[PDB]
Amino acid sequence: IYRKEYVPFPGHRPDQISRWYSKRTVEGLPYKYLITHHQEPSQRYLISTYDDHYNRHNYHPGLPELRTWNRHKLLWLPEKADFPLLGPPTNYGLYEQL
Amino acid sequence: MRECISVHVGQAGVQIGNACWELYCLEHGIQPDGQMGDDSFNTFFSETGAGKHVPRAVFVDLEPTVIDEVRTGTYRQLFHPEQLITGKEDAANNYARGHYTIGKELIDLVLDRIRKLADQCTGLQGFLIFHSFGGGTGSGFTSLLMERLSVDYGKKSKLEFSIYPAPQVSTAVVEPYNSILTTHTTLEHSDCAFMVDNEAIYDICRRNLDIERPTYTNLNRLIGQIVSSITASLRFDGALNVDLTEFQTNLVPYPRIHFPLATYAPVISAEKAYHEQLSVAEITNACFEPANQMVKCDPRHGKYMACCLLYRGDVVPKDVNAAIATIKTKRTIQFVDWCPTGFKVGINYQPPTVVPGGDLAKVQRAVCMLSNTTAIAEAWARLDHKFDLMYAKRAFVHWYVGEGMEEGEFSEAREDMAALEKDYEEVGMDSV
Amino acid sequence: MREIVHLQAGQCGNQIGAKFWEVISDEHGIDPTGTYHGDSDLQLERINVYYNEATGGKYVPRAVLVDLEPGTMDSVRSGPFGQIFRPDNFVFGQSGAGNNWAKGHYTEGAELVDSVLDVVRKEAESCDCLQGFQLTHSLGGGTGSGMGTLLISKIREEYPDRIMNTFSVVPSPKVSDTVVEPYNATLSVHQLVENTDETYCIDNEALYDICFRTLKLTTPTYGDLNHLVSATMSGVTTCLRFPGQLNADLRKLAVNMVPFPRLHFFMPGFAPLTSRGSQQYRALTVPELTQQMFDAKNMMAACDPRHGRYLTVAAVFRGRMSMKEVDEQMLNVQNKNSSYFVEWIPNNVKTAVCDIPPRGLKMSATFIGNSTAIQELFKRISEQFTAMFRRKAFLHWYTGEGMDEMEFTEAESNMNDLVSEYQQYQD
Amino acid sequence: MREIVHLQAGQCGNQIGAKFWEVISDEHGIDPTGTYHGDSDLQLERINVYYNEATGGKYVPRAVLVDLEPGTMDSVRSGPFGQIFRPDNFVFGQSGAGNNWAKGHYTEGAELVDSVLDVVRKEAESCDCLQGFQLTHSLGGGTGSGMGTLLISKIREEYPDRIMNTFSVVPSPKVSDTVVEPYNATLSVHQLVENTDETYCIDNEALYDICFRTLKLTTPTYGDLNHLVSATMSGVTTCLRFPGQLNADLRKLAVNMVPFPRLHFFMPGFAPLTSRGSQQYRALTVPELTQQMFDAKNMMAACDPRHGRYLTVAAVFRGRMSMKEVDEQMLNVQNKNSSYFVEWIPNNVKTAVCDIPPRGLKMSATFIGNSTAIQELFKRISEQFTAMFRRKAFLHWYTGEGMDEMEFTEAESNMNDLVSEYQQYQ
Amino acid sequence: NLYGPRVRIGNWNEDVYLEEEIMKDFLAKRDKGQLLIQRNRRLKENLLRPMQLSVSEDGYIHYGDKVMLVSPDHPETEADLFLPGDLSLCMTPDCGLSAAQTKIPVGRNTFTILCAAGEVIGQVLRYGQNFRLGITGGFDDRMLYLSSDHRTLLKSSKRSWLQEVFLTHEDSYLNCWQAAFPHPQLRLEYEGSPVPANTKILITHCHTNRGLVAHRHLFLRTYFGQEAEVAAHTYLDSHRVEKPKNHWMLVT
Ligand SMILES: Nc1nc2c(ncn2[C@@H]2O[C@H](COP(=O)(O)OP(=O)(O)OP(=O)(O)O)[C@@H](O)[C@H]2O)c(=O)[nH]1
Ligand SMILES: Nc1nc2c(ncn2[C@@H]2O[C@H](COP(=O)(O)OP(=O)(O)O)[C@@H](O)[C@H]2O)c(=O)[nH]1
Ligand SMILES: Nc1nc2c(ncn2[C@@H]2O[C@H](COP(=O)(O)OP(=O)(O)O)[C@@H](O)[C@H]2O)c(=O)[nH]1
Ligand SMILES: [Mg+2]
Ligand SMILES: [Mg+2]
Repeated sequence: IYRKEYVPFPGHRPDQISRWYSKRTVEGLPYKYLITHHQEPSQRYLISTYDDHYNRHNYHPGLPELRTWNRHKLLWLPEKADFPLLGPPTNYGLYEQL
Repeated sequence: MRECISVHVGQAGVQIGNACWELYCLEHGIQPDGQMGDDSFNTFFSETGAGKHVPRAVFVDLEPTVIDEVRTGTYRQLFHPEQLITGKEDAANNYARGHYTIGKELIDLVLDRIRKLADQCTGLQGFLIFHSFGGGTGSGFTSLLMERLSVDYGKKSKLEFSIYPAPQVSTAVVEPYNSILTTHTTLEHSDCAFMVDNEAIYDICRRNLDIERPTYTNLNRLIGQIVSSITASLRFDGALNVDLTEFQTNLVPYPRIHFPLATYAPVISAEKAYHEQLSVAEITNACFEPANQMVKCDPRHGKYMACCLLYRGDVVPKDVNAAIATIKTKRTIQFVDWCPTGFKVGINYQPPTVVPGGDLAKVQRAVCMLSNTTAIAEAWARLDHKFDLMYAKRAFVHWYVGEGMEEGEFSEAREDMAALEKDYEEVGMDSV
Repeated sequence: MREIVHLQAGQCGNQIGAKFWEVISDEHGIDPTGTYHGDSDLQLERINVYYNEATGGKYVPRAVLVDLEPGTMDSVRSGPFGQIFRPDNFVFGQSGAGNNWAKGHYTEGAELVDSVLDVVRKEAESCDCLQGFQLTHSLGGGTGSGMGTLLISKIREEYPDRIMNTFSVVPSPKVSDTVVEPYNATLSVHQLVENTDETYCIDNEALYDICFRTLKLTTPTYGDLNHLVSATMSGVTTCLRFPGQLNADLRKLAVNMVPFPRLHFFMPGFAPLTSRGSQQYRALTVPELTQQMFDAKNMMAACDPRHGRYLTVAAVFRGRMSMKEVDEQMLNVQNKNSSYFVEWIPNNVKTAVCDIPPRGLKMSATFIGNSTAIQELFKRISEQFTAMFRRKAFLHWYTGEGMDEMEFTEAESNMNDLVSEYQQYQD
Repeated sequence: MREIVHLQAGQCGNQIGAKFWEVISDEHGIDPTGTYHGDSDLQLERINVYYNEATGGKYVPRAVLVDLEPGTMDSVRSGPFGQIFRPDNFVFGQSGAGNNWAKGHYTEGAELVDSVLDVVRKEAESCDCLQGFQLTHSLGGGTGSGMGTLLISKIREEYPDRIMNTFSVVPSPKVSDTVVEPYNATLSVHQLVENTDETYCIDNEALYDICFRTLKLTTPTYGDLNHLVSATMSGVTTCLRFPGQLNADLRKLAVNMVPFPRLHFFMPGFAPLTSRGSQQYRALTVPELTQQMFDAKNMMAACDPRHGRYLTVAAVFRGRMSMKEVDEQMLNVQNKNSSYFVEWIPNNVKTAVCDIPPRGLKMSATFIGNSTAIQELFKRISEQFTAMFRRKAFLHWYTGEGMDEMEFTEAESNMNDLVSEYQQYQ
Repeated sequence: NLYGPRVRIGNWNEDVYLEEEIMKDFLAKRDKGQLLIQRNRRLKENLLRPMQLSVSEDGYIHYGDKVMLVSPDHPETEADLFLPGDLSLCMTPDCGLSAAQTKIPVGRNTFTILCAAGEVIGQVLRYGQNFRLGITGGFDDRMLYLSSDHRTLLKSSKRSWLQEVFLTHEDSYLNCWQAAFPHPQLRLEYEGSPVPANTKILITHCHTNRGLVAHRHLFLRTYFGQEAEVAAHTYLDSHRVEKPKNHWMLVT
């Protein structure tokens, strides 16, 4: 029964791909940037509170003087809801010297 | 480089080792002569400048033809042909024959080999001891081995898969003499003793696998599955890896309790695993059932004290935690008060590999359970009863005492077994 | 240029740093190779409070990743952001504490601490000035807890005046993954209270809910959960890294929160969390952020604020935001439910505001609070540990390793004192 | 035009020379043949120091290679850079010493000194201002231990002003290679305590530790060990071969490193020694160069200075930018670690600078240190020698060639003296 | 209880929202072309560029000939780890150098013989005359040089710990080599003779005097198989004769 059942057993190699399917279900590597991401994808969003307030002189494509009172709701938003994010981020030429 | 050595004693030890090391050469790609990314054969196999992976273990028996069959079977060039140790005369199902005469003449050759295997290893973590618990070689020569490697090697982990004799059916006639005397010596020199039976896996081979006339070869595969599920946290990568000394220090609370009980959950046939949904709830809930447990004993009669759940495959920790929670809130699974956590989780990343044309199938996820229970005192009180009947007859002592062993060693074989039952009853009581 | 040195302890700590040092690298702009391909100058100016400068541009991180097994220390070295940690800042043994506080603190874990202090002294004196240390580990094992508590007692001894952040992963109430869990937890808390200045409690079970009830995934995992843990840690020390309208540090944090030198167990949290189905459906604004800030469902521990009472509460905000709306609304939540806020402190909230949110976020914030809801956490560990210590279970895996019996009963005495310390301000 | 004649003696010295002459052959840019296929002009400006000149651009090294048996010299001749040495400057006999200082210093050895002294006269007079000779040996053999010291004696007798520098590989603490090494060494220090102006103790054990703990290297070979000796043999004569800001020759280093006369054993050590996978992760700044060149793990000898007290310290720094961070981080050390620096001497460090960087590295440094911890070296050598002379072991060999037992005791004396002489200045 | 995708049973909607966002991230990155495969399959194809060498009119080797470098089979059995042979020098990006079990020209293995002191494109290469090997990278259109500097503590071989051989774009004396006859009792007399094409020669450095060794017993693993390691060291048998591991063929 030792010789009969124990066979030299050619051909069949055990599966190694299914290692790495359960590797990635537990790790979740393509999911790591989808966890805390919110609203739309955006590569450039940051700006300082000095550069936009003292150097960039606020948002350019917005209304400079026009302040509408909206037909429905009790608010003058086109200065507030603008949320200035225009132009390049905080950059003044120090990556150039490094 | 985190090798643990496996030592197999007796006909039972070497025969379950053939199934244990078939799979090792199966799972790690090792064609059965020695040659062939991830993983670690260095944990269980060797290397050389020819690509060859020597099975770093030792098989010792007092029967020459079984080892001679290994040297003439399939794994000739695989095993290195002087680390397979054999003798010219068997113990003939006797304790003292394997303890005071046959053991002395062959132990120095065994200890020489395990020296030159420990020297090449830098990360020796522990010992795997595969021995028959009611035989001649596995009762006597194991006892000498445990006496010697527990003293010389200091504090290392020593896990044994003792082949516990079945309660109702038995092969021997002098089994309670061999069984009680070997667990006397190995009580103080072991770390966990995992009992398995032979009738239970015969039942599992019948009701779950739909193949009749089961032999020992179809049995040792499920023993091989359990050892593989235990050791693959070292052979392979996993989410929550569980090393070898976790069972050693995290399953036993007292030095004389170390008798846990093994269960392999997903037993299923080849025509049923394409054909059934493996679910994490269905696999570990059926593992608690008394009907599919590897020693014939009812855990409902006793209380669970510590448990260790080993998961292996496409398994997430949440489905482990959800399923282990619904076990905790179940009334019929009686659980001890003073050990309220009582659980361990181990995760591996592979389906268990399947033997060629066997009675098992390619399950994508498996659960191995190692739980210790005070209900096992019922299994040892039966051998207490069988010792009482056969020693009051003064039966068959002359084979034992006439071979150097003092008759009075039959005595302290029992009062310590009385206290070990007594220690199991006292830990067996609720505290309030 | 105030310097923070980060420490990892064990398999839990290494996986935290594996999921934290990708967040800072993707936020500051560091690639997998270390070269700074940033998008702006306002990430590079304070690249000093983290990754250290090495020639070629390589901004090699400053973190002593430690572990008593050679298992997870490899998972990091071989992954997305693995080739960044100096190939020597990795101190890995081979034995393994094996879920035991004893051999992780006294016998086997005490041989590797000389190899860590040789590394810690090496890279904490090269900085101009050290702001303090920080460490992440789990109380549930023998490596993160055993050697983590020995390392934390050492680095406090030579440097007493430095501030210390420790992010302990406390046990879960319902589902535990270790039978010897209340042994490694209680005797770690004893080593934690006189050797720390501030401690955050992280729960495995409490963060399983958020990825299912708030973020709504059927398969939350450790990788999906350590990002939440790394989110608040990158969310605490932002004013050290970036400017803003009201800037703070780890010490304006520390002084406002913990009133007494023992009551430094806090409530970590992360505000802007919602499912991927409410992606373009939700206005990421202050009334949608501060309302979920104080909810018990958005808490990174097993504590309920509804049964306890806060002592001090705290938040740092990010992004270009006016803050009259976090001065009115943080005052409303201070005033709408005064049953949950302490009476003898007049102002319970602190405020600080940064100017950069994390990448992918437009306006984020994190949560911190000292509460008497850590009381139910510690008494649950206390009731679980005393229920096993009376029957002398698992002591020989704690006694035969060179540890006396006496520090066991001193361990419960110290924690019974601390639960009584939170008893006096319950109401 | 100062020049340094090289004198490699013994197998060990002929393997330390194989690497030194290959290392100094790159610094200056001389290919095996002997020509100059280099780049800068500051490479052939001071070749005179460790290089002569013949037909065309040939630069035959000024080295008198010595070995009792003709096997080690033969290996060199037929090696990578072996057709550079003049075939005549290879002085070898036929029989050896058999690890016997007696033979090397009294028998087969005084029968060769004549021919070796002839060449060291034809390569010394063949030069003007000679900074001094220089020897590379292995106290613990026979040619290197005996002939080495026989030469070191008969060269100070004829040229008694030139600087006798020697790079001796002292017997290791534990690592034992030759069994009769206690004797050879104990009998070869009495000479190296009164016939050298600057001896270096480069134990092989320390070398393995810098190729294991610092320069993570699974398999260290004798070439790596030899490289670490050659690197610290080119830094001490670096301000003589390349332009500098604060120059420092081989005398302006002794003058300010040998406190009182006798004491003259120095513990060498390199500076920019990092691994291969950890090579691009460490910024090579002056701070991160002193930290290692003073750390005990780097000491190229086996006598941790913590156990002692530096009587003097040197630092032949090599590199460009280095004139304020150098001193600020050189007084710092003397200020923090303040118990490992004697008080009877105010300033204890001799700073130097060579504005030419070692190929590859941007900056390097070499620390010659005279700790009173070298008193351990001799102590172990004596504890062992005294153990064998007691039960007169091997003496037969030594006493036979021609040596009274008084000599042996006289040796233990001179040595035990040095240890106590050191102890007092500590 | 645990049904899969496209079935609306329990948290189906957020699982569906996982599908599109992952899908959209793919499909955006797909048609632009920043997947790993389409970045790597064009790195393979331009390195494994099918082309043909320059056949010699005579049996001799002229300058400017695009030639192969092949190390032949050996009966060497000192170490029984043995790549079966006919090993050819090849490109090795991670740029390094390695052997390969390739006999046909595939572009990353073709080497152009350049002139160090000579000027004419057509003239016979002779033994003991310096020459430089050259190769062009995939879509680089810029010449690389086969170079090897001295052995120090900072720059050396990967698997073996001897002197390495590498590629640079700079020109110097470090990237020139000379040919030698494999018979040292007849090597010196063959100084004036030109080199035959399909014969055993020794390629030695000129600033270093170490030959191009072809270590087989160590295996390097890259995107093209087990490929051994090439380094710079002279190996000598008991009878000082360069060992099989040092020979090379300028097959064309
Ligand atoms: N479960 C299981 N039990 C076995 C196996 N082989 C033997 N046994 C049992 O172990 C007991 C001991 O039998 P052996 O192993 O043949 O005896 P031994 O230990 O080799 O000692 P000797 O009889 O002297 O050769 C028998 O009663 C069997 O019931 C096996 O492969 N699986
Ligand atoms: N949050 C979180 N917890 C983890 C992670 N991995 C492990 N843990 C926790 O760590 C505990 C086990 O800790 P253990 O591995 O023994 O720590 P060690 O002793 O340092 O190795 C478990 O109860 C988990 O809750 C992870 O990736 N994230
Ligand atoms: N550091 C170093 N030591 C060496 C080297 N080669 C030999 N040695 C040492 O030199 C000693 C042998 O010197 P020996 O041959 O007996 O000298 P000789 O017999 O007089 O020529 C050994 O103990 C080695 O440790 C080397 O390349 N480097
Ligand atoms: Mg048998
Ligand atoms: Mg001067």
